[PDB]
Order: sequence, then structure tokens, then C-alpha cells
Amino acid sequence: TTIVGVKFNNGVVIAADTRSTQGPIVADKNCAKLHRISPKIWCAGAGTAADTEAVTQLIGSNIELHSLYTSREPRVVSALQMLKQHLFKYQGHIGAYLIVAGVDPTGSHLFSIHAHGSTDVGYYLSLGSGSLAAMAVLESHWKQDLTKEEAIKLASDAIQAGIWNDLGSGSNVDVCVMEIGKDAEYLRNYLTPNVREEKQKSYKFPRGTTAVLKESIVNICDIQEE
Amino acid sequence: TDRYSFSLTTFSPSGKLGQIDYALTAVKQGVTSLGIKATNGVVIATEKKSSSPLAMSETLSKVSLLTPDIGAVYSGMGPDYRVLVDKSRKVAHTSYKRIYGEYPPTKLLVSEVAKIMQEATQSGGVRPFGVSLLIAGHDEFNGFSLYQVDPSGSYFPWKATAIGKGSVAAKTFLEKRWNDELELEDAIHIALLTLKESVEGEFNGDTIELAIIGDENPDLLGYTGIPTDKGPRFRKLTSQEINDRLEAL
Amino acid sequence: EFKKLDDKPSLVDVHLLESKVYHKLRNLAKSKASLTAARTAANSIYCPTQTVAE
Amino acid sequence: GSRRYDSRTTIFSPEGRLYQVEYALESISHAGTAIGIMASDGIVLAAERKVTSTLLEQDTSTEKLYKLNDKIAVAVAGLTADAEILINTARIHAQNYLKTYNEDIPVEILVRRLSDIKQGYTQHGGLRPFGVSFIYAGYDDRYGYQLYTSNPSGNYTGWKAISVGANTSAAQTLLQMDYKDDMKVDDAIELALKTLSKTTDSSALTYDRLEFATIRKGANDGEVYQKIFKPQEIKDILVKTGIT
Amino acid sequence: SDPSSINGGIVVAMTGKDCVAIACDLRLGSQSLGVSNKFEKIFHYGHVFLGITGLATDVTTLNEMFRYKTNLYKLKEERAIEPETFTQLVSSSLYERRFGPYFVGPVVAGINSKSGKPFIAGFDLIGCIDEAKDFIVSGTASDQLFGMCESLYEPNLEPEDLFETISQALLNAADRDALSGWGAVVYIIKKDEVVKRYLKMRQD
Amino acid sequence: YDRALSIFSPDGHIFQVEYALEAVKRGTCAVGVKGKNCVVLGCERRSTLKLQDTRITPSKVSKIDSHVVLSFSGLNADSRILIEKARVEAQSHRLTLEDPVTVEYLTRYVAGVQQRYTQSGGVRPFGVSTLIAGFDPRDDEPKLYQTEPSGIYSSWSAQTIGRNSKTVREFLEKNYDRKEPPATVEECVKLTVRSLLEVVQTGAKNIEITVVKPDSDIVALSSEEINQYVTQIEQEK
Amino acid sequence: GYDRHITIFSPEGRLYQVEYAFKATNQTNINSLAVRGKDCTVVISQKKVPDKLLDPTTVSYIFCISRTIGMVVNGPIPDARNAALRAKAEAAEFRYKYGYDMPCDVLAKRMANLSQIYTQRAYMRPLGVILTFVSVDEELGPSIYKTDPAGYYVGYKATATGPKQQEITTNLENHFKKSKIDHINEESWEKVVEFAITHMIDALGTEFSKNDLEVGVATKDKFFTLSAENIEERLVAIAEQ
Repeated sequence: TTIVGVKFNNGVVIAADTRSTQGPIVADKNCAKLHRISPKIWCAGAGTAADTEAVTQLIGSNIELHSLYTSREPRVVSALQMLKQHLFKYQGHIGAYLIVAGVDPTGSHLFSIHAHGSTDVGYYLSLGSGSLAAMAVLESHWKQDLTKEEAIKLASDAIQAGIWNDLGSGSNVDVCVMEIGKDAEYLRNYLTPNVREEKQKSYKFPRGTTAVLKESIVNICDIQEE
Repeated sequence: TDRYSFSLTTFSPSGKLGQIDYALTAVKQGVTSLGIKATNGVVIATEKKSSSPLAMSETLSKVSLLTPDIGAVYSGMGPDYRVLVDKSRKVAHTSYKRIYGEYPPTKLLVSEVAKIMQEATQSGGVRPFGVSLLIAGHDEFNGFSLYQVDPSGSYFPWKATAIGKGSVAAKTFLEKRWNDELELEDAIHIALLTLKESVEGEFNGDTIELAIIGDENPDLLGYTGIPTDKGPRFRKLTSQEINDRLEAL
Repeated sequence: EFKKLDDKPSLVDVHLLESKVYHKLRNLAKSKASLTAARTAANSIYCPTQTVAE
Repeated sequence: GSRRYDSRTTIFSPEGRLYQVEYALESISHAGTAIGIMASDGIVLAAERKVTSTLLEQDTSTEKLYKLNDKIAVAVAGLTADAEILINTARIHAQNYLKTYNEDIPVEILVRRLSDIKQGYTQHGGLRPFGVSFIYAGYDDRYGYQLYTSNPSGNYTGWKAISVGANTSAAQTLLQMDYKDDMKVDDAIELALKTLSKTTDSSALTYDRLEFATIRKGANDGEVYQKIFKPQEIKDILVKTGIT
Repeated sequence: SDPSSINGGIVVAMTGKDCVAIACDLRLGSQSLGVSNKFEKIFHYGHVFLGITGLATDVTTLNEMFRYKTNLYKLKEERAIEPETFTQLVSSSLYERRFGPYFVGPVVAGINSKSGKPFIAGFDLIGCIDEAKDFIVSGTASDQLFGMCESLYEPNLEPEDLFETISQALLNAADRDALSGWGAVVYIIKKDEVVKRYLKMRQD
Repeated sequence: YDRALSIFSPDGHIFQVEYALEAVKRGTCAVGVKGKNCVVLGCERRSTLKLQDTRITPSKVSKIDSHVVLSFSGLNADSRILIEKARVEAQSHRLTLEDPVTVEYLTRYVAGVQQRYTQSGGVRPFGVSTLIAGFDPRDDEPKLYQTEPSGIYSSWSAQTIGRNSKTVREFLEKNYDRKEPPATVEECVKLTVRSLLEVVQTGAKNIEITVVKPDSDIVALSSEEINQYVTQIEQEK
Repeated sequence: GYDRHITIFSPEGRLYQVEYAFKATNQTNINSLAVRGKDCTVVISQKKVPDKLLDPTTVSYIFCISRTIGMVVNGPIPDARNAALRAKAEAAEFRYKYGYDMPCDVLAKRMANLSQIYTQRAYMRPLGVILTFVSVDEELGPSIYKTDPAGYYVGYKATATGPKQQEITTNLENHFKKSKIDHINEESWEKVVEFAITHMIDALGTEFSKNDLEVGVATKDKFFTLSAENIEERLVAIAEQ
């Protein structure tokens, strides 16, 4: 995957794709990799899938406790800090690449983190494999301060250029628009560029086209009755 | 040096563990709280009190959220609940939200907090928490449940129960007022009316703390466009809302 | 028949009505007696309020 | 300092006898009756709760009956709080045996392990022992059905029929007259209920205050089915045996 | 060379509609020698079925590990484990050994028995939760399977049809795989009954 | 924890060791008598009680080694801890030195378990005394030792511990000679039955006899065997 | 026996050891008065120094635990210092791990929880100090949270502490009864100091000096204290009211 984040005045949008890879092998057609640190703090994961998911889950617990002690919504910066330290004590052994986006009563923010513990600021941040491709689209057509109507289109177009010029990205574009004063709208499958075209045959066969040596019932659907 | 490892809680020659009996006295000195299980929600309620008129009771919580679907309420000592609520949230995460990725069942959570009680009556330097907790909740495998956590280190499920100084009278109130089918709306009206007799001061919605583990609220979900997830089943009622239910008595 | 099945707020009312009938028959020995029966079956003050008023 | 507030809790008396264990046996006599009867086709565990109320939900409660493993369940008589620790230790230990030998734990091994913990607490640390007595129903291949009682000192003794908790003497004496080795699980169910009706801890014995569980080899292919009966399935058997 | 490809073997899992089916081969050897055709790879807990591929030591050590945990759930809750909480549990316990990682690919296959809903998930190494509801493929000949699997499959099947597809996918992958071709088992997993069907397979 | 549960007394004693010995007095009686070709440990069982299955009930004699048996008097909770530690130690000797343990080695080992908690604080001593008996490998010499919770051990030609140990011991002064043990296995067995029939009585139900014969031959003589021996002694007397 | 000598429960269910802690915070005879302004929180406290040979400048009871959050202590000064040290350490820690400075609410709760732990332990003595935490937070406005030796705390409109604090309560109660709001409607922080001094004179009957007062003011996003020169400007300004 690739992650775009667009900070603008009204909120922040975060967009990433659903194509799962395990090496040049495509493991999954669909599998979302947008994770929730908090209800209002959505991140998405790139790099290794298991290193993103495993630490959003873990700090996901910590930030929830933190929220229950303050009895107020968590800050965005809190999430970044929790991650920074955790990555640093392994010395960048963990391969989490997260873009942390969020609304909270302080306002919209957008940050990124790299595996080693580096944290960057921005109004447009991009990361992952199709970073390079997503960035290109962005810098011509962008101006500072945009609406969500303008931005969701813009975000989305950039993830496309990750599909058609990078192979590490692909399939459907999923988007979470976290607005000020509203709950965050996870608009999953905003764009489906491509589906699998329907073939001309069914490969449904009568019984016996498979060779069978015996059969026997084995049940666990009961624990044995008297 | 330290040599406190001799248990403070020990058997007496007439049987019983003496220290927890002492601690149970403190529960019947505390505020009164009650919980009625409806067939369409649970209501838990307690009374807010203050030692100063310049104290704010909107900065005072005695019903707290452990997980979005399981709330707790105490009677007993203020300090002892204050520490133990944090530990309840913490063990709910370590033992089911990092292992099974979700909030624990109501049965599971109650058991774990009873172990924390148990080991605060084991070994020296630790005396029990002098609270009894009603832990009402909802899980998806056994529906609504209402529990009562003892300072003993045991629990009991109930159909409706009360704890605190006015518990004995309050449970006799609920005995005629409980039935096989109940509504959550009428459960609230019973709970307030019973707690009227256990409050000696004001009876406003600002001084009566009410919370339901009713049904999900998708405006407290914090996100939309996932229909799979259901919002917080718990919902603490603001003072104005409680005043409406006082007029509905 | 429902002496066996007496715990009901509905069967308090039976005893009250019985009092109201012995009243109008002008004997207040058995009205009193059946007031006293109603009282036992509402040892409770948690029987419906309308009943209590009666 | 530290030694000031200690009284030397766990020590011998001039008789040789451990104060806390003597005290512990008193507190188990407070707790309700639990009876175990070993039939030649199962083990019946039947316990009368120490709490009952019309507001107490007893229809989901399994406060005395707990399964340690698939072939070994216990009935509890003593402190429920104290028992909870040993119950989860037992689950860990049985699973540990299964992990390492890929064979189900015999009843002897599991009971011995728990017993060692209870002895250990009076031996060192100044800890109070667990004031509980358990009756273990268990199946194993080697000795078949095995019945065991454990006491709070940390010692286990085999039996054929035995009672712990409240009314141990009264229950035992009735069992001596009625027990036979030709009894089946059917006969043992009837005996258990009758004994509890004569050793009742109030003035009534009811289904809703009865917890009841068997372990029966009447499940097909010589397999053992642990069944913990619901109170309305207890109610069915309550009319069968003519208690009601 | 890598621990996973020394002991190899393949597992396919496919959803039906109101059924699922998981299949594996019984071949398990070291290097080129096939040892046994007496070890199956598929285990089960309540109604969830687990096939697990990769390094043999860690197959059998995680067999016991999974078993241990789902014993704790069964006795504690007094209800069986759901296929979706078996997934998180599988993931967590892989990622505890982050360092010296496990060298397997667990495949979770079951039917959530409280919606009748079919459920499959995949895994490799330390975690990574693979959501599909078509098919999940695993093992060293995961590439042979992935090809076969997409082409044959059609959304929604009856159990009777599901036996032909999932078998056919295992059949041609296993004998174009060096480390499979001795034995095979296919479990057709209904929520009313489980029929286990041994396959005849040509010698590899 | 290290707060004394064993502390020196102005009597030159520790109170708990004295108490420990009274705990063994209240225990059941174990008798040990060794022949010229056997050791015999017969012990009182509390199997008088009805509704008891004795198959699954612990025995009062537990083998620690192939040729080393251990009997005990005092608390039954305490004794099992000694029996488990003793066994682990026995297999360790086979691991690093080879050969099974000698009887003398085990006698010293159990004694050293009692010893440790007598001196240290935060621990009480056990209330359990043992009769450790057996053979050494490639030896037909019977060994009969007694260890006690003091941390002392002593060898004996014959000995008895538990309840009414004085009474049994007095009987053994006339029925056992230091110069001449029982010549045969059978006369040793019947002498141990005869000693038990003083205090224990009450059939062969509560009477147990374990015989160990040279180099790892352990046979336990069932109640039926004991009944025959009892009847012969009764008739003769 | 030891139900009053350590922190174990009594037959009464009341911890006597804990009660004794509150019976030592009023024996230092320091009164405090803390009011919430419309943009500030002001706390004034006694600073009675009866000696020529004690330097009055170093006699203090207002310790800055954060740059924005002051803390005023009523009760013994050894326990004050320990509670200040611990609070400062935690406030710093909160910045470090959560990326923003510790709120007044949570700093109060954290000391509250440690107080419970100190009365859980039977060899640890609780810190016998009543701590008032004054701030202006941006998510809670002008705030007062007052923790006590047991481990109980709550928010406040206004609060007082000391032996004579009942008199202070009377003044505050009238003020917020008439205004019908939980704070003083005064938009200059200096005049909230002037008001506070007036009610201190009313309550205790004592005429104050600049060397009997010590004033802490939390405005928005900073905490400062007035020096005795600045406090004298306020005392002159009472005459100009």
C-alpha cells in the first residue's frame, strides 16, 4: 500500500488501498489496512502488514486508557509519541510505517512516522511504496486550504497513480474523511478502478470427477450424547 | 528490610476471614446504589453527594465506563474505587483486547476483578478494597447480565440487587417491582423512586447519577460507514435527561 | 381458590371489595375482619399505590 | 517494625496442631453441604448452595460446580473466593499435563498438586491456607472412576461416598446404610437428593438451590459425558425421584 | 533452505455458502525423503478447523499451543470459540515471538455458528490477517493453488459442489508440488455435521 | 519473608521441634524390624472407616527407589513433600554418579531437609519422622534407619515410631535380640504382625506389611496373607 | 489492637490511621482561599512568620509544579515537599509520553491514587498534606481540584482550607448565590486578587500585610506569583476600591 494524507481547513482526509501483497505474489484482492488508533484518530498502515496492525492494536489499548483517565477525546500528538518511543527501543527493528491523521478539540493534524522513529510534519504527507507516485499528482493541482469536496477527489486521484505506476498498490481506494464537528466517514470503495472480468465458462462438474478413497463421519458438532 | 508477607486477612477461631467482614461494614457506611436488569437494557443508579456547597458534582463521577458496553458503580470508600476503576480498565485490555481483539464478556470481566480483590486479601501489606461493585454489562453471547462483586473476592449474578447503606430496604422495593418482563423505561422509574428513599438531600437530576447499559448509540460510535460495529451500549445520562425521567415518575 | 396463589396485588382488591360489600350489608365485624385480611396480604407498602389509597 | 505486627500465624501448638488449619475447618462448616457418591457407571456430585434468594439469579450460577478439565470437575464447599484461585491453577496444571504427554491427566495427579500448595502456605510465607474442601469427580482409564476429598491442610483421601462442608456427620451416616456397590448412576441420583433432604440447610430443599452434575460413561463408544444439569432439568428429576 | 520450505506441504480453504471446506495433504518429510503419510495437518477446536503449513517442529508446537488456549476458553466461558476470535488469538501468539519468529502459515477456517456465516482467514509468519471470503491459500506451492483457486471458484456453492472444487484445486497443486502427493484429506464442514473424506491421489 | 517461625529458647531448645515430636506421637504407628535377609515395614492404616476405597487412598509406605522404601508417622500433608524431594534426588544420583542411592544417603538427605528449616527463619520445621529402610546395590545387608524432624538420624536394629512407640519397643526388647535377628523372612514378617496385633488389632484390615528382600525385590503382602499369619499367632498364643 | 496503629479495617469499617492524617493539616494554622475568576484562578494563603531570624522570602507554601499549574499546601512542610517532588516528576513524565503537559484534573487524580496506595500499605505512612491545585487549562478553563490525604479529590467553584475555613465558605457562598454562576465575573486578574483579599479580611477578621500574604495567580498559559512589592500594590488598591 501507499497512504496519502491531506490536511486542509475543514478536516483531514486519509486514503490508502486494499490490495494485499505478500512479495510479488498478491495474497488478497481485498483487505483494508486502515486502522483506528481512536474513533477519531484513524491511521492507515504501510510496509509490513503485521508490524503496523500489531502496534495499532497495542497502543490502541493505551490511548483508550489514557482517554478514560482524562474523560475527554485523546490528542493526535499522543498517538505519535506512544509510537515514537516504542519503535526507538528496538532500534528500528519494527517495520511500522504509519500516517497518523486525526481530529480532536484542538483541531486537525497530520503527521507521519517512519520505522526508525523519525517524525515529520506537513500539509501533505505521503508514505509507503507508491509515495513517489502519489506526490507527483498532488503538487500541481493543490493550493493551501481546500474543502473536503475538492480534497477527496484530489487524494483519490493520487492513490490512482500508485495503482498504474506502482504495483505495490492496487485495487479499491478506501477513504476516511475525519471532519470537525461530525463523526469520521469511512467511505470504503469510493473508487473501484478495475474488477475481474467475467469468464466465458463455469468449471462445475458432476460427482466423481474427483477421485475418493473412502469417507467417514467425524463430529465435534456435539460433545457426545447418552 | 520488609517482612510483610504474613496475610492480614486470616481465619478466626469462630471461622470466617475477619478482615473482609470489617471491610463489608465500610460498604454499608457508603452511598446507596442499585441496579435493575430489564429484558431490554440494564439501569444502574447511585446518588451524588458533596461535603461542600462549593464542590461541583459534575466533576464527580461514581458511575464510570470500563468498556463501551460494560459500566460499573460502587458503594463503599471513594479512594478505593478511584484506584480500582483504572485497574479494571487495564486488565480488560491486557486479557482480552490484545488477545482476542475485543472488549471482554461481562462474565469474564467480573471474574478478573474478583481476582484483584482476592490477591489484595492475600499476603501482608495489603488490606481489601472496601467497596462492593455492581457491574452491569452486555455481551453478545449471554445478553444482559447484572453482577455484584463482593469485597470477599467472589461475585454473584442477580436479577436485581442493591448495595450500600440503604440496600436492605431498596431490595425489598425491587422485589415487588421486578417481573419476568420489564421495560428499560419503567426500570428507570423504579430505580429513581427507590433511591428517593435512600437520599436525604436533593433529588434533582443534577444530584442523582443515572446510567443505562441500554442499547447501542451510533452517535457515540465516533465513526460511520462501518455498519458491522455497534456503538456504546452504555450511555451515561446528563442531568437534564435525568430530570425528564423524574417528571416521568 | 387463589388463597393458594395469594401474593398478587390483584387479590388484595378481592379483600377490599369484600369489605365494601359487608359494609353495605351493615355488619362492620366482618368488614373489619376482611380489612385485617387485606392488611396481611399487603404487609408490603410496595403493592400498587392505588391499592394502598383504597 | 515488620515483626511488631506479626503474631507468628502458622506454627504448631503444644499438641502439634496448626492453628490456621484448625480455624479453617470451622469456616468450611459454615459453607453448604456437598456430597459425592461414586457409582459403578459414574460419579454424582450434588451440592446445596449456601445462598438462596428470589432476587438471586441461580439459573446461570455454577458457583459450586466448575470443570477443571474435560473428565474432571469439582464441587466446592468452603470459601468461593479462596477456591477460585485453586480452580484456575488446576485448569493450568491439567492443560500442562496434556501439553507435555498428550494424554489426559489422571485424577490422582491433579489432586496431589493442589494439596502441595495448601501445605506450602503453612510451611512458609506466613500465608493463610485455602479454606475449602473439594470433592473431585474424575474419570481416568487406569483406575476408572475415582472419588477424592481434600481438606484445607493439604491432604487427599479416597472414598466411595463422602460429604464435606455443612452436615458432614449426618450425611455420612445415611450414606453408610444406603450405599451399595451395585448402585448405578440412576440409583446414586436418587440417594443424593434424599440425603440432602435430610441434611437441608434451611427448612426446604429446592431445584433452584440445587446444583447437580454427573459424569457418565453412558455416552456412546465408552466416552464420558460431563453434564451439569440446569435447575429446570434438576426440577424434572425432582419430580422423578419424588422429592416433590 | 528457509525453515518453511524444508518441510513444505500445502493447505487450501474455500468458503461455500452455509458450509466451508479446508483440505491438506498428508505428506510431511525432511529434504526430499517423504517420511509419513500418517500425519495430517488439520486439527480442530469446537467447530473451527486449523490447517498449518511450514516447519514441522513449529506445526506440532503450535498444535499444542492452540489446543491449550482453546481449552481455557471452552471451560471459562462455557461456550465454544468463534472463528473470528480464534484468528486474533492465532495472530497474537505468533507475534510474541517476534524475534526468532515462527516459520508457518496458519489458515483459519470455520463457520461462525451464530449467523451461520462462513469464515476463512490466512496467516504468514508473525501475523498479518488476511481477509478473504473466497479462498485462502498457503504452503510453498501457494502459487500453484492461487492460480487454480481463482479460476475454478464462483461465488456461493452448495456443499456438494464445494467438494469438487476444493478437491480439484488440491489435486493438481499437490502432484505439481514435490512435497505433496502422499495422501490427502478434505473436511466438508457443515454446521449440522462434518464429513471427512479421504481422497485417492496419484503417486508423486 | 524471613520473620522467624523458629527461634532459640531460654531452655536451649526450639519450641517447635518439641511440638513437632508430639505431632508424630499422635500419628499412626509404624514398626520396623529387620531380619538377616529382609527389612519389614508394617504400619497402622486408618481404613476402619466405611465408604472408603483403599485402592485410590494413599498408602503409608511409599517406595522412593527400587530398593529403598520409606514409611512415615505424623502429618500426611507434610510427608508427601519429603517423598517427592527424595525421589527427585534419587534419580539425580543415577544421572551424575550412576547407580541408585544408598539407604544411608537418603537418610541423610531427608534429615537435611528438616535441618534447613530448623535453623532458618520464616519457616517452621515439619512434624514428620520417617523409617527409611532398604538395601544398597549388590548388598544383602538389611538397613533400618530412623530420621526425625530434629535433623538427626540414627540406625537401629529394630525401631518403632508413632503412637504407643514405647509399648511396641518394650515388646521388642524380649522378642528381638541384637545378637540374633529373625532367622527367616517369615519369622520376621510374623514378628511384625505380632507387634501390630498389640495396639492396632482389629483384623488384617488396618495391618499392612511390606517386605523388601535383597537387591530391588519388593513384594507387598496383601491382607489375605496377613490373615493367615494372624490366625497362626492367635492359635499358638 | 492494631486497627488504629496500621491501615487495616476496624469493626467500624473506618480507618483511624487515615483520620489522624486530617488531624495534622490544621495544626499548622494556615488558611487558604481560592477563587475562580473569568480568565484566571487566584489563590492567596497565610505566611505567618513570627521570627526575626527566619527569612520570610524562603518561607513559602506555593510551589510551581508545572509552568501553568500552581499548588498550594496546607499542612506540614516535609510532606509538602515530597508531594511536590512526586507531582513535578509525573507532570514532566506526562509531557514525555503523551506529548502534552499533564492536566490539573489528572495530576490531582494521580496524587489521589498514590495516597490510597500509601494507606493500602501498612508500613507506609500517607503524606499528611491537603493539596490545592490551581490552573487555567484550555479544556477545563479556570479550575481548582483539591486532593486530600486519603486519596479523594473533586473539582470546585471555589474552596478554602485551614481551621477557620468555615468563615471563608460563608463569603464565597453569598458571592456565588448572588451572581448565580460558578465563578467571579471579573475580567482583570488583578481585581480578582483584590476581591480575594477582601473576603479573607471579612472571614478571619484579620488585617493582612504583604508579609502575611503570599499570592499565586494562574492566568491563561502561565503561572506566576506576586512578590511582596506587588502584593503591597494590591493592599493599597483595597483603599482605592
